[PDB]
Amino acid sequence: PLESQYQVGPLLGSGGFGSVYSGIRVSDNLPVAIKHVEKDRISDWGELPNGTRVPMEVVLLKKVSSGFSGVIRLLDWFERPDSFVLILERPEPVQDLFDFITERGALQEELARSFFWQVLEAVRHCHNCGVLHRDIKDENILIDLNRGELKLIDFGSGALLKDTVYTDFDGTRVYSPPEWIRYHRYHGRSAAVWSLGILLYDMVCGDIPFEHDEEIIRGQVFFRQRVSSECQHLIRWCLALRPSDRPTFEEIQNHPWMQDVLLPQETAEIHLHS
Ligand SMILES: OCc1nc2ccccc2[nH]1
Ligand SMILES: [Cl-]
Repeated sequence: PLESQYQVGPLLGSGGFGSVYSGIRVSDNLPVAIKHVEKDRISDWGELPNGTRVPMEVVLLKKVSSGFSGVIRLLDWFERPDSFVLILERPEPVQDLFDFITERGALQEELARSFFWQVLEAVRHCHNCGVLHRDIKDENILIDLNRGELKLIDFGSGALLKDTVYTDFDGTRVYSPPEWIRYHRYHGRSAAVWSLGILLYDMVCGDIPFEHDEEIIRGQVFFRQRVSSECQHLIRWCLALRPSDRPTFEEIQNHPWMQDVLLPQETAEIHLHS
């Protein structure tokens, strides 16, 4: 019974993902996020071992549930006549990466390296659990400000990870690869690497590199801020036009720019004021 279990606070945000409210679990005063998604707005539907029909987002979240703090944890969910309600963990204080970059501008490379590394660990965890996120971007990354820890949110555009071709997509166009733009065809990991290149450019430059299809297709990267040669190299590698020319996750984390990463707590202390 959702009403007696949770105390609802103010709206945190709304959009393609639904409507998300601040909340508190009444039993232990635990901070939570209460996310409502209309059934009519749900694109595709998933399984669950017991065989009840839930949104794919519920399927994906349960598959990535663990002690690992790099991905948002699904605590509970309810079905209503016209909607599903998802109870998610809530770090406090928290800020999404989009608001963070909007406020601070382009990030120092040490900060970007720490953030980007944690994103890579989170995305590797998802793939490991058979989940493809499909909407990696600044707005879908939360910063636990006290701990310096990032969390992937909004799995509502995701899919079970497969090795065959995807011919469907409903994530964010400006983070989508040229093979999707040109052919409506992409493979999971190499498309994820593309979005990671877009994200990394966004962190160090303070905005995304491409706005229009023609720019995505052309793949020419211009740096508008001063960015180190090693960071530029990594970005341009992730944003290779041919999917098979893109780095693996392993090649990204072994890249010279990625070495000597700060611990999350170190990151909080130096860059988040902690
Ligand atoms: O899907 C938007 C969303 N905002 C959140 C805030 C805290 C925790 C989880 C959240 N999910
Ligand atoms: Cl979420």
